[PDB]
Amino acid sequence: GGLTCASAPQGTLRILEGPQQSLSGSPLQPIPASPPPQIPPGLRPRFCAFG
Amino acid sequence: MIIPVRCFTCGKIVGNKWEAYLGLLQAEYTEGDALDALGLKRYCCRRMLLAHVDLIEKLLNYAP
Ligand SMILES: [Zn+2]
Repeated sequence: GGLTCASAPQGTLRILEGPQQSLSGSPLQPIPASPPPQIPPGLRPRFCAFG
Repeated sequence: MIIPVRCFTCGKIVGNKWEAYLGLLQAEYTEGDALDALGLKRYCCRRMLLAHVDLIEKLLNYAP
């Protein structure tokens, strides 16, 4: 029950949970481009010149 | 609030074309054909009936 002292420890192993692999996909997923505005189909002159 | 009796620019009676425009849009016309088929040919007359927020069906809910 004396509990004598011991020598100096050489190395200290650190145990830790691993990096989060297979979380990010190898291609990227962007928000798609909002489309450029279209001229709508079915546009015709509705105004006739009077008389 | 309610549809004006006359168009502002030229004085055409457009004030009788609100119920018979809701009736054409409820019967599946496009707004580019529910204004020509009411006889609104100038774009000041079409403007009054295309861009109109009839804000009295929302204001009569608060009624005694
Ligand atoms: Zn007008």
